[PDB]
Amino acid sequence: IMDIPVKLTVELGRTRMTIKELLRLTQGSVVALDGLAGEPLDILINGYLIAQGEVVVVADKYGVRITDIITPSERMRRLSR
Amino acid sequence: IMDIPVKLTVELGRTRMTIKELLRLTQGSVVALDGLAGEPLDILINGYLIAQGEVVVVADKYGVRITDIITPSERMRRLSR
Amino acid sequence: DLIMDIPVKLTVELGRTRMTIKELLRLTQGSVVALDGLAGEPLDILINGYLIAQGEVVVVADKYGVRITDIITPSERMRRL
Amino acid sequence: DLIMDIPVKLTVELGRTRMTIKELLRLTQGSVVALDGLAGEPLDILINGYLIAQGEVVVVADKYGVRITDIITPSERMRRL
Amino acid sequence: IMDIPVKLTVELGRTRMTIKELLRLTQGSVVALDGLAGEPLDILINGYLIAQGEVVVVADKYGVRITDIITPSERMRRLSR
Amino acid sequence: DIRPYDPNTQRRVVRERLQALEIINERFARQFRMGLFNLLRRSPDITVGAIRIQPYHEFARNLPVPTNLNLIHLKPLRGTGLVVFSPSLVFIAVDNLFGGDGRFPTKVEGREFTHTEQRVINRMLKLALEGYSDAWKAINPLEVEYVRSEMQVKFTNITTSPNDIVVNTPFHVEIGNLTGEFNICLPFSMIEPLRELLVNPPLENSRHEDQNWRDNLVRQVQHSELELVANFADIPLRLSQILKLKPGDVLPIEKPDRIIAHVDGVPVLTSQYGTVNGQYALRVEHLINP
Amino acid sequence: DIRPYDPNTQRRVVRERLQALEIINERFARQFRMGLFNLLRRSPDITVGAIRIQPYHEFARNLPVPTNLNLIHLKPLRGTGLVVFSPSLVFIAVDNLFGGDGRFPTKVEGREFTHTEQRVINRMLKLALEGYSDAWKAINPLEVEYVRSEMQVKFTNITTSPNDIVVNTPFHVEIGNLTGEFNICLPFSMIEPLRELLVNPPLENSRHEDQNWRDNLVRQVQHSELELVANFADIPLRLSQILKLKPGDVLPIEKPDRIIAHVDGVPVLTSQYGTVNGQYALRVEHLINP
Amino acid sequence: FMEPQSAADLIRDEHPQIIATILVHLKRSQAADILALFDERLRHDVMLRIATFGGVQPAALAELTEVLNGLLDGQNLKRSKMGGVRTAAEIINLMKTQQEEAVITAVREF
Repeated sequence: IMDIPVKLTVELGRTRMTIKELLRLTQGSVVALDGLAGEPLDILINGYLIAQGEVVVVADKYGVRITDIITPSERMRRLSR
Repeated sequence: IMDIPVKLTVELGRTRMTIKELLRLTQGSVVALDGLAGEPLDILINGYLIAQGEVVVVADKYGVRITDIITPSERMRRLSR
Repeated sequence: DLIMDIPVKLTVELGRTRMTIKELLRLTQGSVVALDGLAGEPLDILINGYLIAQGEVVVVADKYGVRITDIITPSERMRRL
Repeated sequence: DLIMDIPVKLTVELGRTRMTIKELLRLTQGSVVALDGLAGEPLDILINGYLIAQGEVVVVADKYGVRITDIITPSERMRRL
Repeated sequence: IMDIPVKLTVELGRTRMTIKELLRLTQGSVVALDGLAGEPLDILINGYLIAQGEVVVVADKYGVRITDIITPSERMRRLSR
Repeated sequence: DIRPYDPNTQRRVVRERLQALEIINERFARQFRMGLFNLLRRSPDITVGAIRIQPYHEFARNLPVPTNLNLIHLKPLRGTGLVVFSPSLVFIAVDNLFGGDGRFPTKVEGREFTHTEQRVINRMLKLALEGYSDAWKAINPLEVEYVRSEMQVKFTNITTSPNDIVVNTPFHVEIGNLTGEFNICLPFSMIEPLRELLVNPPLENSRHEDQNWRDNLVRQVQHSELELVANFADIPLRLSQILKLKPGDVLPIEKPDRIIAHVDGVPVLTSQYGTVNGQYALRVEHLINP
Repeated sequence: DIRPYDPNTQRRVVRERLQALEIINERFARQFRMGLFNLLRRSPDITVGAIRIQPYHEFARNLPVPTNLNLIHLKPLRGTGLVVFSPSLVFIAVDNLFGGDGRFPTKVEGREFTHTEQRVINRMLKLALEGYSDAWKAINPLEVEYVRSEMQVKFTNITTSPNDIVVNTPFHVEIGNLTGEFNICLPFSMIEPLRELLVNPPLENSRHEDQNWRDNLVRQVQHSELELVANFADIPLRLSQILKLKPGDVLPIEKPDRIIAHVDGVPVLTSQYGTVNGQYALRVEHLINP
Repeated sequence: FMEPQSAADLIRDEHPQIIATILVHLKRSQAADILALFDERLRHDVMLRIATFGGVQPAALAELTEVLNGLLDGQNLKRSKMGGVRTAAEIINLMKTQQEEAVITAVREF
């Protein structure tokens, strides 16, 4: 209907942490994200998550094959964490 | 309907750049355009892009064989860049 | 020297405007098109398509004529270029 | 005064003739009319319809031109009227 | 209908040039015309171009065999140059 | 390159490559080959030679005398074309048709075509015209009509002038050991309206696609600005007046009731002048339209 | 890498992998194998070669002369495709069909296809097009219609330009000891609308599931904010004016009656401007909709 | 029923198996005459195919027959044999001695 472009982004995972480790951060500091290795990365539209999909490398370029679209239940399940 | 002459021009490509390199320009300075090598050059009517076509050389003269006429979607896609 | 007579053709232009083919073909009877020249702005004078002077319409004994407000100068040629 | 950058129109006339409406109408496709000037005569170089020079025809890299032999004298200007 | 004579003339070609080369002209100065060698010369009636025709020499006299009559489109195409 | 120009130096350099004309030539060659097989009951092979875009006089000067020259009508194109049937070709055709196996050497001494030879020429010409119309129909449908036949190039005078540029297409026909030629001569003025189509063939899905292309073309060029220049007045002066001209001089002028609006000199409309919003404006009375 | 660019250097690097095209090719190959068994009463085996996404000129330059080139219509896709039947394949087919057991060596010297050979080509082409339509129906239903046949690559000119990128799919058919080839040539423009479907096949339960996916997609993307920028006015200046420009300077501007609201430059709507609640507001008159 | 030379012209471009199929159907004299007109290689190939004929499909034969019917649909061939030898000679028998001796000398030369 409309021909507007959007900045789609792919998010690897989340991290809830106080700024203790933030100020302690340095080159080489280990950080752990909320998402474990294997689950689909999150496809966000203008920063609004709409999908989940698996990461692939094509022609030495990052890409994501969208596996599924999210549901409100899983959405708010992710949010309330 | 009308028999008016117009100045049709052919544009090789675009370039968005601040005048840093513009003032740094000199004979031999390398410049890169927006268009990669291979895509059709742009046919403009009084500076109004209307077409895309491939470049050929005929009788040691530049010429363009018009491949296709543009669409509003591709037009604004080019503009919003 | 021998060029003292050389019948020349002097023309004055009323104004110029930026307008496209749509409205151009959509001109109808009695339709009014404006020009970039302000009312009271002295009109341009051209010879074979180049600047020669700027002159203004003056009432001269019921005979409208053009009175030369000024002669062109190379600076002004470049500025209007 | 050196207001002298003005461009001028130059023409070359191969020949002239005086001939009437009946012969005009009788002229048809492929009709040939002889010129008053005898072959080999220097052509007339006019400026806006004004003659200053006489010269023969010549071709310069497939381009037309004239080799001028007499330019300035009004002494015979009484004759050509 | 009318029995009036007219001065029909034949024009070899055109030349748009500023008076630089005009004042630089001398016996032997090369001049180039707008028309290339081969195209029909222009048949003008009282200075009104009406036809185009090829140049021939008959009985060591210049003549023109009228090839075609001009059209308004080609006429104004010639003029707007 | 500084040489004195002389008349009758028809250095007419008009170089093009009519691929569509070439394809029509090949299709007509195949059609003529099958027609010749149908008529002569023998299989010819036809080689289409290079297209010679040459002056009419130069084309005619190489034509053998006597020869068959068939005037044809390329409707709706204004003008006439020519089909050149060579004496060797007509001789071979008549020989094959009337009992001769063609093994005998071809003896062309130069003579007119008899009524029987004329009818044989008529039949082969009808077949050639039908094949040529069939070949052309793929690009542009047209009607071809026989006009008459001539024996001398002076009888035809296909062009307005002998120096007029003309298109010639030769075809070399071989049957067994007997060789002949036949040519198609069309004035360049015949194809000048269709020059754009004849230069390039690179379109095959174009019946309504051409209309769509043209509609897109017009609707996309309708967004291009122009340069309206309205010549308010026209004063003729002399160069002495120009040189001595000083500011404050008033130049007499006839009163312009109508202002011509032109672009690049090209008149666009006729209008009246006035002032609105504080700017000069033109109220259009009539657009320039022939 | 600093080399002067020159024309006719069609370094067109457009690399993809059309898995769905590959699967359609395999299904069509099986259908053509069974059809060839039905017709020739002999069992062929068909090997689908790698898909060559190559320029049209490069594809044509490798085509043997003469060869069968069959123009086909890929409805409703705009444009035409090609089926290439090789002389060896047509020779083998005719040999098997008309009494020859094919044990004789294949003698292809180069000649046009006769009317009987044309009929044989027509039959094998009908079987091929039916099998190809059957193969495609699994992914997208298409109607295939025969257009005509040609012997020369210049007769076809499948693309607008020879440098246009085209898809070719070869198939090597073996029957006993006799080998032949046949190709499917479809312009990349044919499949550009369906490029997304042809790249990946990974869907089998999708008739209303596609509609459900699209509805979910739209209802989920409807929650994404945008960047409305309303260009109030437009003043053209020069760089000298920009450099010398100082605060308090007033810049003349034509009065904007309509404000264009755009995002990332992309015009969204036309509106009037005003003030409400103490903030600038836009009352929309017309959204930007072609 | 038609002239072997024109038949050879017609069938020379046809497929060698097609040539064999057509040559099977005709009267043997016509086939031999046509084969006498083809070059050595094509004649040998067509003869070998005739020897190793395996059987034409009926639909293929029907299509070949209808193609030949369309090609030969031209009204009548009937190349009139009237005249030739035994005409020329008795014509010459009527000549003056000098004329006919020049005639026979030219014929011997040719």
